[PDB]
Amino acid sequence: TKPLPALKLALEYIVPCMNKHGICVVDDFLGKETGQQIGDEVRALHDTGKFTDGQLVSQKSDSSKDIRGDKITWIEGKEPGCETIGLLMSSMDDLIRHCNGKLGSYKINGRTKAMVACYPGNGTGYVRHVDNPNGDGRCVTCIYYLNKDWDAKVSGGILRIFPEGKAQFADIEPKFDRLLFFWSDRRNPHEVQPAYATRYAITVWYFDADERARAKVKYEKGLRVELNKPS
Ligand SMILES: N#Cc1cnc(-c2nc(CC(=O)N[C@H](C(=O)O)c3ccccc3)cs2)c(O)c1
Ligand SMILES: [Fe+2]
Repeated sequence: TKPLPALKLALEYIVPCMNKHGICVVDDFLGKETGQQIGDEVRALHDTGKFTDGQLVSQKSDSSKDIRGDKITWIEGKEPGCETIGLLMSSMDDLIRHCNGKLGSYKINGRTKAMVACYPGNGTGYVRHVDNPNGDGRCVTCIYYLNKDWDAKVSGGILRIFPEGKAQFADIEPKFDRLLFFWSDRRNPHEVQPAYATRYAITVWYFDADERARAKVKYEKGLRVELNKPS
């Protein structure tokens, strides 16, 4: 068992998969070691109180109906105690780079910072939605899962995706060391089923140069940073 080089994984799997299904799962992305360390950093961020109620971020008014029940924080990847999260990001960035020019007609010129989230279970999740419905510039959603030994049958927390105009849907378990890619626009409405155990995940959104430039000012979610370069 050996690591598939990014270029091969990108061109032989990710590109075809995305252009055909618009949804792509990559298991055993970084291996147990790196995976658990990312879990420790995230869990540490949580214990040291670095998260903020996700509901407060999305909501419009204080009377707005609950959209999400998670806690989050934005990580750039260089902050103290976030080095491994930074490695994750460089890894994601490396794959995207090899894909670039082969994912639809998109020209990916950057990404958002990493949105580290925690779903404290207790029936908390995220209601059905589209990440980028108004052309805010984000073309690909990338999510990395960190939940060691997860049984959706009793803990739930399944990510169910409904590809627009297709006779099928996708049920993604928030499996440890699993990386997920899917178009961020209306093609992928999705919902996070009720969770009953603490659930951690890290999301990065990649920008398309064209759509971003044509983006409305009206639209961290909007901050674009360059892909990481190999140290
Ligand atoms: N499994 C699983 C799983 C599925 N979906 C999601 C998320 N969907 C969104 C929707 C989105 O694109 N943008 C929000 C906005 O428009 O204001 C937003 C962006 C950044 C910070 C606060 C709010 C955010 S997180 C997740 O975290 C995990
Ligand atoms: Fe989402």
